[PDB]
Parts: sequence; structure tokens; C-alpha cells
Amino acid sequence: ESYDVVVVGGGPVGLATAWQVAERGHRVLVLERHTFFNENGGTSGAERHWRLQYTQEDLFRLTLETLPLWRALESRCERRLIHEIGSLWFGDTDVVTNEGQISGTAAMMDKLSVRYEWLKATDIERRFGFRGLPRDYEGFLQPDGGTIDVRGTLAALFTLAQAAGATLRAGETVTELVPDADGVSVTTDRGTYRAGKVVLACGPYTNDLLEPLGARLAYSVYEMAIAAYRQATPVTEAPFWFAFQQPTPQDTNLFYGFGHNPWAPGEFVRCGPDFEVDPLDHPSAATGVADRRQMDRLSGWLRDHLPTVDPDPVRTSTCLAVLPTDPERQFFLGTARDLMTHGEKLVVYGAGWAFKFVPLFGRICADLAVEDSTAYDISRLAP
Ligand SMILES: *Cc1cc2c(cc1C)nc1c(=O)[nH]c(=O)nc-1n2C[C@H](O)[C@H](O)[C@H](O)COP(=O)(O)OP(=O)(O)OC[C@H]1O[C@@H](n2cnc3c(N)ncnc32)[C@H](O)[C@@H]1O
Repeated sequence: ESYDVVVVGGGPVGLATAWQVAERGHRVLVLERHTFFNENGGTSGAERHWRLQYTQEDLFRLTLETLPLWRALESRCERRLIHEIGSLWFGDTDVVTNEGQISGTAAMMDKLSVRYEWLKATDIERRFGFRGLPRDYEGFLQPDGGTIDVRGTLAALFTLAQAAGATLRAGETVTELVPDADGVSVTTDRGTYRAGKVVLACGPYTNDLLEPLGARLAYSVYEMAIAAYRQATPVTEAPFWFAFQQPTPQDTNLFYGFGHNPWAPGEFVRCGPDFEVDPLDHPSAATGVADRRQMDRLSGWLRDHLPTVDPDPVRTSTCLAVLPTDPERQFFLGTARDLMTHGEKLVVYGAGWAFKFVPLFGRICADLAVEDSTAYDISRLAP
């Protein structure tokens, strides 16, 4: 069997890519090692944050061009996937984190004429329910940000990809890739394939396939804890929130949470720590069980600073975050041209907070896998 494009990985990025390749009239195969919709990779959980604001101007331009792609996808599947509950960023305004920097981002919103409300500690505590915040903590609320329905998005992409004619095959793991001048040989535990080009969208497993080709990307994998809490005190407004703080000697000291998912039953909210600590040597080392210390830190912080939730989690789980090792970079997206000979035959999406970009990254990987280039400016994201 041969295809114009073989996509390695059936997570959101691989499915969005396959949908775009197939809709453009090309033959595409998606190979997934486990099952579609699995909760063992970087896409576990029900919600992700959609935001317009970014500290880097190039990424801020990309969120603005991704918004219409989300609207188009919502119309295709007839389901609102983004719920604009608001994006609240607050804390130390100068600390640089993997989420960005508050002060630098506020400057960018002014420049791109994106609206926001500036808030002081007292305002944050009164309107949103936080307590005991250091008096100098400040931040902003960007009203157009919100929550993304993860499972609704995956179902939409899967359905769209299959309807467009993509071949979606689960339970098959790619063990080797060998690009050459005429295409790429793909070996799996089930068989062999030839592809015009291959899109690698395998999350934390990218280096397993790039290593024998003499390449390796500089990213780290973190098994982050996530937990659900019962909302004790009835809500006023409950946006997505991220607390920007200076790190401690033991961890990054960053926390975030969501208001109740508008599509879900009951009154639970999800919160978690954003700790870039204890990276995994290999994703196989993941335990699948929320780290005790991370959980203690999260529940402890919520206990003191967000009394609107009951501090004893109802459920806990994990998610594998894959982030560039270098804090100056946010994403790895492009081809492997500068990493190996014939690398232009390998398109790679390999690290970052990317769920918000799924519609865009799918279109860009599709552009690179079919026509050598894309109209979007992603020069800085090159691997
Ligand atoms: C962990 C996490 C991520 C996250 C976040 C909070 C946490 C705790 N919050 C985000 C947010 O608010 N907004 C945002 O934009 N992103 C946020 N993220 C990141 C986002 O979840 C990830 O960027 C996204 O889920 C990545 O999707 P992707 O499609 O790239 O990756 P994946 O879901 O891991 O799927 C890859 C698939 O590949 C399969 N695989 C792996 N190796 C193979 C081989 N060899 N052969 C075949 N298939 C393979 C994996 O079984 C997986 O399904």
C-alpha cells in the first residue's frame, strides 16, 4: 500500500492534518498506536484553553488567523467548540513562564487593538473569588478567551476526516521511517507502506522515530497532574485563570484552572499545576497516576487562594505535556529539512501548548505535506 501522505499519530493534530489532506483530494493514511480518542497521550481530559493573547507577536498573529478556522470547523460539525468564558491572567507581571509574561502581553494587546480589563488584587478577589493574594498581584481579563470542548473537537475531526476519505487505522505502531529521494518508507508492527511525505504528530514519541535518522528535537516531557474539584460557593463569573508567580526552589509555582465546562453536567471545575519539573527520560516511564507532591501543592494553593472550590479533589488524572527545552521557543512545527537529508519529506509537529491551534496546525501540516510550503508565517517555529 502507498499513500500521498502517511500521518503518524491519531491525536488532534494528526486527525486535523488528515482531514485537510483528504479534503484537498489526496490519499492519506493515519496510523495510531492505541485507539483514537485515547487518554494516554497529550490529549487527555475534557477541556483546553482558547486565548487570543500571546507574548510573542508572531503567535498572537496566528491566534487571530486561527479564530476563523475554529468558526469554520464549528459550522462543519454544527457544534460550538469554543465557549467564551474569559481568559484571566494575574500575578507577578514580569515573570516569564511557558504561558508567557503578563506585562509583555498587555503591550501586545494594545498594539493589536485587542480588548481587555486591567485588574488589581482587590478586583481579582472581589469578582472572581480568590483570597490572600499578595497586594501587588495584578492582571487582566480578556473576554474573548475561553474553554475548548476537547472531546467534541476530536469527534468532529475524526468524522470529517473519514467522510473526506482518509484511512484511519488504530492499533498499529510505526517502528521506523526512512526518507529517500523518491518518498518515505514506513514500517509498522503490522506491515510496510510507501508515502510521498510523512507527517509526524506523535507527541512525546517523536524522538523515537527521529533518533535512528540522526536527529533529535530539544523538548522535554512532563507528566502533569490534573484534578477535578466540586464548586462549593455559587459562581459570579468563572473564567479560565492562570496564576503567574516566581518559581520556588522545588517547582515552577504556576497554577491554572477553568470555570465549569458549559457542556458538562454537575458543578465540577478542573485545575492543575503547570510545573516543568521531573521530566521523563521516556514517555514509557509515565505512571498514569497524579503525582502526590504536585497534588499536595495544588490542593494546598487552592485551599488558601480560591475558597470557591472544595480543596479535596473528586478525581485526579495525568496528561503528558511536551514543551521545548529552550524557554525562548514555544513550538516545533515545520519540516525536518535542516535536520537530515531528505528531511523535507518529513513534516513534524512536536512540542508546545497546541490544542488552541489544532485547526491551523492541521492546515499547515497539510500544506507542507502536499505542496512544499504554507502561506502562514511560521519561520520562527522551525525545528
Ligand atoms: C498535558 C497538557 C496539555 C495542554 C494543557 C494542559 C495539560 C496538562 N493545556 C492546554 C491549553 O489550555 N491550551 C492549549 O492550546 N494546549 C494545551 N495543552 C496542549 C495540548 O493538549 C497538546 O498540544 C495537544 O493535545 C497535542 O496533540 P497531538 O496530536 O500533537 O498529540 P497527542 O494527543 O499526544 O497524540 C499523538 C498520538 O500519536 C500516537 N503515537 C505515538 N507514537 C506513535 C507511533 N510510533 N505510531 C503510531 N502512533 C503513535 C499517540 O498513541 C497519540 O495518540
